[PDB]
Amino acid sequence: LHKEPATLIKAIDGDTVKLMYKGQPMTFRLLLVDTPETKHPKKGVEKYGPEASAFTKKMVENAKKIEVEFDKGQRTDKYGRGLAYIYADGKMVNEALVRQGLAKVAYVYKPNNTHEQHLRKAEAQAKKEKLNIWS
Repeated sequence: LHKEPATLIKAIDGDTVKLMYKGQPMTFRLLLVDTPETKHPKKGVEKYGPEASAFTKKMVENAKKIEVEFDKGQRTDKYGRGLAYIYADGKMVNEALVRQGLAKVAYVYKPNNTHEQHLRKAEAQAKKEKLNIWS
């Protein structure tokens, strides 16, 4: 896998950011993580949703460089969203959220699981430290 550059357009929720990618606006869903959301009606705004949302937003808005990294599998979901690992100045946002107890590793669909291990190790640590979602 390789990282490609992108530009922030708007952060939309903990798990979704709109980016300019190869000159087109595109919504990206963050691969392998489930965050409490401020959207959807089966929850609406959930517990730690505003927090997970603020974290994603601050982390991409304050970055110098955003890069996206597609996995080996399909690169869009059924809603037209890009499926990817997103990096703010070198740090993977999906991992940051999980390490902070602000997301859980989602159900995994092979073969889009290259960083699964990496993320699961972060989640175990956030559980052990009892942060946020695990507190």
